Amino acid sequence: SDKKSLMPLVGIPGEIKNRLNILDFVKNDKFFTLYVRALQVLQARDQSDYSSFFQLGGIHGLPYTEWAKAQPQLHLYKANYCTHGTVLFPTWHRAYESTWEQTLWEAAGTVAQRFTTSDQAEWIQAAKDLRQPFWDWGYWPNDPDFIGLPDQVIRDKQVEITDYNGTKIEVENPILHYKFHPIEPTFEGDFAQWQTTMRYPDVQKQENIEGMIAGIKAAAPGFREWTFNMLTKNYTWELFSNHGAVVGAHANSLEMVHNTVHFLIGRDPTLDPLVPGHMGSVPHAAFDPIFWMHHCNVDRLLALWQTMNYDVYVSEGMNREATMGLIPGQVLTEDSPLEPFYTKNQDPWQSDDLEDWETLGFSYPDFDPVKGKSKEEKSVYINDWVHKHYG
Amino acid sequence: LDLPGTRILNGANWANNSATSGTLIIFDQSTPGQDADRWLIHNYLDGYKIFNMGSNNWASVSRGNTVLGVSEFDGQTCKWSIEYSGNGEEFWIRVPREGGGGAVWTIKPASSQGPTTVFLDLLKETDPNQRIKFAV
Ligand SMILES: [Cu+2]
Ligand SMILES: [Cu+2]
Ligand SMILES: [Ho]
Ligand SMILES: [Ho]
Ligand SMILES: [Ho]
Repeated sequence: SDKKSLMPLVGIPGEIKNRLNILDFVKNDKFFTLYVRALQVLQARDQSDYSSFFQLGGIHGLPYTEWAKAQPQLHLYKANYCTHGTVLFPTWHRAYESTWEQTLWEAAGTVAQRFTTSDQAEWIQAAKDLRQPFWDWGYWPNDPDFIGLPDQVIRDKQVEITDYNGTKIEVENPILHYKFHPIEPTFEGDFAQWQTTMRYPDVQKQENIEGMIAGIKAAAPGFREWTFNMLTKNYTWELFSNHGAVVGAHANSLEMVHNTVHFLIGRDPTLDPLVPGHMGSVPHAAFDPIFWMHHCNVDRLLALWQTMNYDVYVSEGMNREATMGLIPGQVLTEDSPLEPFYTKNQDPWQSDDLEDWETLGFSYPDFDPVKGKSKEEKSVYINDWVHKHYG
Repeated sequence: LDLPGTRILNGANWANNSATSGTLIIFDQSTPGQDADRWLIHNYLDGYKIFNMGSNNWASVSRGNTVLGVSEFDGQTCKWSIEYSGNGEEFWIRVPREGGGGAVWTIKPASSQGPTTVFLDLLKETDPNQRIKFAV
């Protein structure tokens, strides 16, 4: 056998803490400063370092290299690690989101030790409570101008954070872009030519941010109704979990709604030919820092559906496309491996092990009022909440 | 809403199996009975298990270097290693052996003029008779 992975997925130790709504998160100066600082560290790391931003984003699609393996394969199937169009879409991405979260959290830990003000203890406590925030793309408070993302995520070239001696400073915004160093050699097309990640490109290959924002606001009432249908009309894992063997046939799935969200950021639908940026392209999406806010919400919506539909989990499905860790033609189940994620016991993670998200050290503020309550009570309450929040 | 399973192919030919110690897994282009060409491949311990939907037989390591369909599952002869060959979408189905090195599915006639069935020989990385494709 021998050791398999150099960076086990273990999640976050200590008390369970919430992943916050990005709108709330940015208002907390301690969480926001630590996130920006932690993100600076990750992004500045050598791109061959497996704990780097580049490598973490690298797992999802390109480059088609093994991640954090102590021993290479003899013949590597060069493909995405991510699983899409399969019963394992939700659970693989839960594991992926926690791999990121733990790496960010470890970085935030070292950062907090550098504060030298009289409130340093508060900075230290903040770092261990820190979790990855979510963009609730399905919420629309009947306000045409409402945007679910703050300027710190989508507009500001520089952001105000608190420096270690307690002083106010501006820094280049690590959330707005990732600057490659260098661009991945195996990127082709526009991606070979783009130095940073790019959102909502135009014909000239430049970012059209206001076009993107206009499109989000316009789509938002459509997304309320669609999210609600996705949460409340799916009763089985098959219809909920993935977009179908013909991509589109499961129109109401979590995956399909999630697909459209990628295109809101990554791809202007009016352009002809289409010109997607990183978020509009599966092999490149994970390099954009907003990928993690998007996926934090996909995991939240999963957590909400699971609560209403308790003990309705992964059902057997076919694997049609070979992915770096999955055999083409094999049957997929709750005991199928989720490469490249390993436990500290050097076993592969299974959907099995992460049905209970609290096992990875997080929850969502939605579940605060139902702590310690019965499955049935939790299901009722959350069903009322979903009707209030997305109805 | 039942699973289609997969075809196991070598070139244009596909793996078939019929009922009845152990029956031959025949690679050709004529399906003998309903779903005799369809296989359920599952994760099993550190490897895979390979079940024929038509015959209800498991593919197993058999007496004297052959691969046969048997009706009762045996963890010691029915667990397989499936490894990527290095080109296209072709893999090797391999006998599980500690620190690697096991024999692999090798599709060839018993003598001459057929029929073409599965044997277990040493891996030749350049041999076409050992390259497997799956299609759902
Ligand atoms: Cu993905
Ligand atoms: Cu995604
Ligand atoms: Ho606590
Ligand atoms: Ho499991
Ligand atoms: Ho299970």
